[PDB]
Amino acid sequence: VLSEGEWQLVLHVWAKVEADVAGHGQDILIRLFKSHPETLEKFDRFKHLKTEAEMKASEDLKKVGVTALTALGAILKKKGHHEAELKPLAQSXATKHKIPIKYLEFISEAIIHVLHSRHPGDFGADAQGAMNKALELFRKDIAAKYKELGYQGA
Ligand code: HEM
Repeated sequence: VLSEGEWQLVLHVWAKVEADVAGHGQDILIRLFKSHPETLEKFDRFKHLKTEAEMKASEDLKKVGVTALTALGAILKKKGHHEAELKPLAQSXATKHKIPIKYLEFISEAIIHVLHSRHPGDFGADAQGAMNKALELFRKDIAAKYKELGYQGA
């Protein structure tokens, strides 16, 4: 759905994410919670984590962020051919954690913010646009799968 060059921009900056997945995952979750604190209500085990320091010191939080970014990394590496990887995640999101699509918009914003804050030399305008399209496609395809399951995502 993207150009091949756009996918290389997405996977180039993703290679920089992979140099430190746990750190990126902490930054991305903490950014999400800062910008949209209503998202923290979905994480029953992280409600007692009151400061950014406490969140960064939580191996639980750190593990969740690695799982979530590993899943996204696997999907991004498919270059759009991700229906097999996306269905189980849609099933989990839709019928277990109950994540509205807007929350995936929020965490997509967090991802764009953290990656540009850490790798501006690897994440200019063209690369942000590529990743934005990639995350858009992830979100749209997952929302289709939500409907398929009988949840509309809001
Ligand atoms: C790029 C977007 C996201 C990806 C790829 C992702 C992926 C994952 C994966 C793979 C898991 C563990 C497996 C599973 O539960 O099926 C997980 C767990 C979870 N996700 Fe995410 N997720 C994303 C965004 C979000 C958002 C925005 C929220 C809520 C605001 C959320 C809430 C949760 C919760 C509560 C869990 C359970 C954590 C635990 O193990 O205790 N996720 N996510």
